[PDB]
Amino acid sequence: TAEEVHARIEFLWQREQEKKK
Amino acid sequence: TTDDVDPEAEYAAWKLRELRRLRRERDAIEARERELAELERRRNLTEEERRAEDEAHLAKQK
Amino acid sequence: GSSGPLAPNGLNPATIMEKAVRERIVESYFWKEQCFGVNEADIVDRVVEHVRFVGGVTGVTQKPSPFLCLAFKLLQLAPGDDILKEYLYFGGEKFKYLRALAAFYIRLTRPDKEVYTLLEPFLEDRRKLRRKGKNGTSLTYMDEFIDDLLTKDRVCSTSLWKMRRRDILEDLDLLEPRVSPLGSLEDILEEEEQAAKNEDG
Repeated sequence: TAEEVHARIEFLWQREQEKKK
Repeated sequence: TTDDVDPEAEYAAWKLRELRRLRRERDAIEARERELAELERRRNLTEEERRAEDEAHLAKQK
Repeated sequence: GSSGPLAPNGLNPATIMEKAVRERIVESYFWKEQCFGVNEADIVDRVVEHVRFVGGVTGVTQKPSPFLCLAFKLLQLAPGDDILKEYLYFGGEKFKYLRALAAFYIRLTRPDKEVYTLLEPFLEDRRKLRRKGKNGTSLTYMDEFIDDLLTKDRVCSTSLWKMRRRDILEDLDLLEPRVSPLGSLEDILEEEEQAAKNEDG
């Protein structure tokens, strides 16, 4: 449930970090 | 839409907002408190005086 | 006429939404493409991709904002409390509009005490949001949005169910009076005056 959301949100955050690069 | 730009000014503005909130809320608390208080003393003093107050406000309008 | 599983608030998901606005949501193309078969994580994705602002309705077209559409999908889904709490916490530390969504949702589906208790500490949050009203896009803030949720009958083009007033809960002593990050008014006044005169000389 919420844990899946955790993994998704982490993926999103790392993606944003990649964007800022 | 940048959240962390100019920390000091944003904190100040927020402080103004929160102050507005607590001020209106405290105004509320003190207001209903003083109304319920006035009305309570009004019950407590005596029945005759309660009658004098009601008769007074009815006389004022009516 | 039958009722689907009821929200902790005690109201079925359909009734709290007005017919016009919800049908307006269903009719929208954006809703038809983005709101079909959406898992919680997927709604998180749709959020972080497509929501740049908050509103119930926008323009003469009366097109529903993505915020309200995803709010409606979340409403239909009726997710459990723990995962939405974790949702607003984590997503919130990462992004604001997610917090706005979860907050609106909780205001919809949850009882008074719960809503108060969980929303009130977020009055500390000052993060800036852009809100599209009926006319123009006025700038607003997270704390202002929360305060609006608590003190306003209608928010985001959705009527808000009459909430038991907080001071009533105070007199019944179910809950302790709200405490700001700052202290009481008088002590703030005195310490600010003292700090001002001290810094000044």
